[PDB]
Amino acid sequence: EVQLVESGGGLVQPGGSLRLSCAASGFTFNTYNMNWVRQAPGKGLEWVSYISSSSLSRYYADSVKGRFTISRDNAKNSLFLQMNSLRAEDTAVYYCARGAQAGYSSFFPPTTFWGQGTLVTVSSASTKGPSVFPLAPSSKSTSGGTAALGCLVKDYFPEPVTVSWNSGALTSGVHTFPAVLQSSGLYSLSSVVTVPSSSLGTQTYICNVNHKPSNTKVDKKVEPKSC
Amino acid sequence: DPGDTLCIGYHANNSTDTVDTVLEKNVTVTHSVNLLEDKHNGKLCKLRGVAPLHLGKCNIAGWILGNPECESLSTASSWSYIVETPSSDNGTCYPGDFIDYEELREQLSS
Amino acid sequence: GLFGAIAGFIEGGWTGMVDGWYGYHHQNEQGSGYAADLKSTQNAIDGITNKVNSVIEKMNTQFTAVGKEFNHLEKRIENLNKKVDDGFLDIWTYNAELLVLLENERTLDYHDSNVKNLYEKVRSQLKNNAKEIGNGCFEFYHKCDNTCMESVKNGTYDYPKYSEEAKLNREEIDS
Amino acid sequence: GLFGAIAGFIEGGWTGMVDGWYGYHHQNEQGSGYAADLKSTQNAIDGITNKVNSVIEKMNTQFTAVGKEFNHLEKRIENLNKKVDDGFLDIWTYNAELLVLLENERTLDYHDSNVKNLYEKVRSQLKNNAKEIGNGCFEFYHKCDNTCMESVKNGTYDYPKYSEEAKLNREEIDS
Amino acid sequence: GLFGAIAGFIEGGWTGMVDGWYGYHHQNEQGSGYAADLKSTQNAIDGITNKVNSVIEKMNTQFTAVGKEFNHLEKRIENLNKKVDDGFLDIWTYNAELLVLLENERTLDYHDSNVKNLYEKVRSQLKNNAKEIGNGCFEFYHKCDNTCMESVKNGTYDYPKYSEEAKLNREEIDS
Amino acid sequence: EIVMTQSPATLSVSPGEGVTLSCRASQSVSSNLAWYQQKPGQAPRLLIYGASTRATGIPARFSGSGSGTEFTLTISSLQSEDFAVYYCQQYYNWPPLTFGGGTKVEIKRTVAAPSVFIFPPSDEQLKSGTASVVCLLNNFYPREAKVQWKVDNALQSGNSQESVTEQDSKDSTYSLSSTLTLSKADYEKKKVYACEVTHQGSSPVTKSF
Amino acid sequence: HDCNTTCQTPKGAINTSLPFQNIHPITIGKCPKYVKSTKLRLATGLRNIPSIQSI
Ligand SMILES: *[C@@H]1O[C@H](CO)[C@@H](O)[C@H](O)[C@H]1NC(C)=O
Ligand SMILES: *[C@@H]1O[C@H](CO)[C@@H](O)[C@H](O)[C@H]1NC(C)=O
Ligand SMILES: *[C@@H]1O[C@H](CO)[C@@H](O)[C@H](O)[C@H]1NC(C)=O
Ligand SMILES: *[C@@H]1O[C@H](CO)[C@@H](O)[C@H](O)[C@H]1NC(C)=O
Repeated sequence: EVQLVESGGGLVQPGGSLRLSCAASGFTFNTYNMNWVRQAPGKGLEWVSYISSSSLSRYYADSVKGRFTISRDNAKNSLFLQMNSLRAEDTAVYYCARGAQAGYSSFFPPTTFWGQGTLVTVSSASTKGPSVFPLAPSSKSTSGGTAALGCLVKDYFPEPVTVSWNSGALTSGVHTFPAVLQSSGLYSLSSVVTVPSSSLGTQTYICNVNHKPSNTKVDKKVEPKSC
Repeated sequence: DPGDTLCIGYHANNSTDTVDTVLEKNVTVTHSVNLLEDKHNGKLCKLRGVAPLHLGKCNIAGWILGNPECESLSTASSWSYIVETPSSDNGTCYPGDFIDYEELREQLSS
Repeated sequence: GLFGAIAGFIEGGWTGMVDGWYGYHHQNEQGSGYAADLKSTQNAIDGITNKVNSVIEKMNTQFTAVGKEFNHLEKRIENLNKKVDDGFLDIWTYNAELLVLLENERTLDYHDSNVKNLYEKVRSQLKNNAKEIGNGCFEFYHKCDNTCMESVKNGTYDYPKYSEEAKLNREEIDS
Repeated sequence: GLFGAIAGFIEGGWTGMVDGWYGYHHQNEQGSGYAADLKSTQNAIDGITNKVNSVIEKMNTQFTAVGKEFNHLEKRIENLNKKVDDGFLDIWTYNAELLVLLENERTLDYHDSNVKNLYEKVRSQLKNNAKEIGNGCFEFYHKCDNTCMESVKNGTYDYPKYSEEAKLNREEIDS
Repeated sequence: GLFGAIAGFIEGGWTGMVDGWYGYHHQNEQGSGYAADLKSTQNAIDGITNKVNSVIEKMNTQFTAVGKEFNHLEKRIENLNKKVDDGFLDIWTYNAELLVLLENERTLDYHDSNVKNLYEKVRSQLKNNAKEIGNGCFEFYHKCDNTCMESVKNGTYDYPKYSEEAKLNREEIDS
Repeated sequence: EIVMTQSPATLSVSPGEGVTLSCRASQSVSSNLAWYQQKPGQAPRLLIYGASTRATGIPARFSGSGSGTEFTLTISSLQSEDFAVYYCQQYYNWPPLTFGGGTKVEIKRTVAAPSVFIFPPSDEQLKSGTASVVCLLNNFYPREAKVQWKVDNALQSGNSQESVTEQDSKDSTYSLSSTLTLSKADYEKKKVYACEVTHQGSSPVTKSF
Repeated sequence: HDCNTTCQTPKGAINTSLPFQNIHPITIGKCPKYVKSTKLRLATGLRNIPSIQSI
């Protein structure tokens, strides 16, 4: 099977440099043209760069010309993308894609098989663990209808975080929202769950936030209010 | 600094026309023409801009002798050819031989 | 085929080339596109049109009524007439079937020759300045803008104008 | 011939190649031998079989008794019948003789084209890695074992896999 | 044409070559002149002579008086006789017209092939020792006197005899 | 460049019927057009190329046709694994290689009203200098909804970043969360808090002040 | 019927410049040659190869 796994993505400050690489397997890499395609969070697909089998032909999008350099090591089945003078708008998932064979261009589309991708984040913010703030259930709901209690995960960097409840026992009705980029350059999301309101008092709920880059692991108890 | 690509190729289309070659049968080609006429208009038309003589229920013998069943036929001064029908049987009503009949049909054909 | 180009070292045709039978495909910084070589295509159209017209117009007949009528005692000449009609039928059917078979092979060969000759003309122009990457394609050792492309497709390519730039890139890449 | 390969730049045929019409001869440390290129040979067999069947099957006749009998006062129609029989004879004899002459030339040309195209396919694969020593032969700039030979005869030759080894040997030998 | 040489990459013919159909033009310190390649020209003369004789000699007829006479009551057989005469006329006119058209194309192609093969033989002999300057011409990287010219026109060119002198001149001029 | 237009961006259909996606070209791209399918968290996958040819492994319910400037991608019987984003792409004139905006195909179901749950700025968040108010919306269809924060009576044309989850696998419903971020010095300086919703199902006016 | 033709056939006239027809062997006029063929199609274009195999 055709396989493309890319690596080298991570966090870089603006104006910094990063070198993505792509490992190709399952086909004759030295005969195929290759492409890089990127996708900003929540946006569409933007083609970045093209390189021919022989490396003689290299093409770039207007917004990366002069800053990105594409290269290829056919002996090592590897594709590379040098990124320099990185701006914030360069934050995206960078996909490695396989095009047509040398001489067969425009017989097959230039992005026929795609890799999983690698995430590149360009910001001045630093790796920071999250602040876990409870969302206490309202004390004026109904006696039979359900109620929702959740955990607020705020001011962490970079993506991503993972949330659960009661060590993974509670799964139904959970709604972990996608994170948002605050104007401070930090991330924040909410993680709610809905439960019967008559179970408040005889059952306790504890979320389990686990931020990987910051090596953070904190559990918080969301109890009802007082007064 | 090293550059771009130029390629040489040839036309293709959505044609399903097939031709036969000496080496291979049913070869799909982008354009073809048909040398065999297989469609007719289903009518008896005028040759050399001249209508034929239609005898109807009579044959040439009945027409040229004046059989009573052919008296209604119009007398045209010229015709390009003669048409009979397979069922056309009104000919020599009194039995006998029409001597050199096929030759006479030839002389009266046009 | 007979000349090795169509369905040969050039595996497939181009649906995206609509203005001619043979042509080029280019790609550079300014984009990519297809264009027919008008000179060779127009020659082929002239030759094929002449070939069709010759096969048709050389058949010129006279006014003739095939049919004959014979009475019941003229059976031998009736069979003689049938023999004549059948003999012409067999001759014309056999010759027509074979002419189409042989001319179709030559027509497909003729198109194959034109594609082959078109490739060879370009290769003789480009020489060291481009690399033969297969499938009827050249990859230049120097950037070739739209104007440079037009020189190749028009047969007015200036080899010495780019020879030194191509030489440096060719010599490094091969080191 | 018409394509310059058979009795051309390849002077003679191989009696030691019994499994096909066109093929290869190799020699390395492990020995030497002959092998037919099955792909091209099978195409030629398909084409030639079709060519033979077309020439034969397009002749379809009806039941017919040629002969006629005429009495001593029917001499003119007897001569007319003779004229018809002789006219068909001359047409069929002339067309049959010429069809065989023309198709034999095309068949020999067709075989010549196939040998020519087979050589050109190999040459386009090997490029710098081998030297053209004449008579339709390549002498490699790198040792080519039985597996390497199979890649060439199968059209799956890996040029970059040997390109640097061939380059060093090519550059020294030419120094 | 079909092989790209006559009216192709060799644009025009030579009025100053009177001793054959295909040949060479040379120029060195000792002068210049034209000479026909006798081997290829004599093969073409043999082939074309055979082609002409085949088209003519395969038509062998018998003694025959075409004409017939019929009285005024024999009109049907008179028209039958006319049908036979007209049918042979149409068959012979059509076949003769097309045979000439098709054989003329093949003859011009045949001459084109010979010129193409002659060029390729020389190119395979000269290899690195000469430069292809276009229009079917080679410009040597070493002085080639009348004796050296005779070796090329006779197919007895000694590549290694001049290979090192050509190599030095080729390597400097390309530096 | 050659610009690719994919209108509309969102199509809501039931599961099991025929959908048709559209893509047009600023100028003719002949047949050098391709179609791709992307699911959240996954790479794009090729479906159609040559504007009509289907890729290896692609089910026969996917088909495409078109030439020149106008193209379509049709799915005859929409299964559950076919709800995703679909992009077209031209490779007739490139570089630049241009894709197109993409079309989201969404599961259509019954109009579901939201259940509005408002949460207080927690006391332990009131020990760091900031406080955030959470306005949770639960299991609503369609997506089109409006959320505002009415503190005492503020319009609040700023603040309140919202976030939407993907359609749930069971009920094909949505969830939204506006988060009201304010500092201590400006939080305790008001004490009557309320959110606002303007969704269908709760169509008449609202469910929170 | 009221129509003009140069070649007449017992099952209807034919309007053609082609050299061959398979309508009927018994004709009157300036006519194509009758043949038993059902298809006489002459290639003018190239072999049509719109797509190639996935490689
Ligand atoms: C004309 O033909 C009919 C039958 O078709 C026959 O009964 C009738 O007697 C004929 N009349 C003549 C020959 O006058
Ligand atoms: C193309 O080549 C012809 C050769 O005769 C020349 O006259 C013409 O000027 C060329 N085209 C351009 C645009 O220069
Ligand atoms: C020979 O080439 C064919 C090309 O389709 C390939 O599939 C096959 O595996 C090759 N043979 C071997 C022994 O690898
Ligand atoms: C020309 O070549 C032939 C090849 O058989 C050779 O015998 C002959 O001696 C050569 N001519 C001269 C003058 O050496």
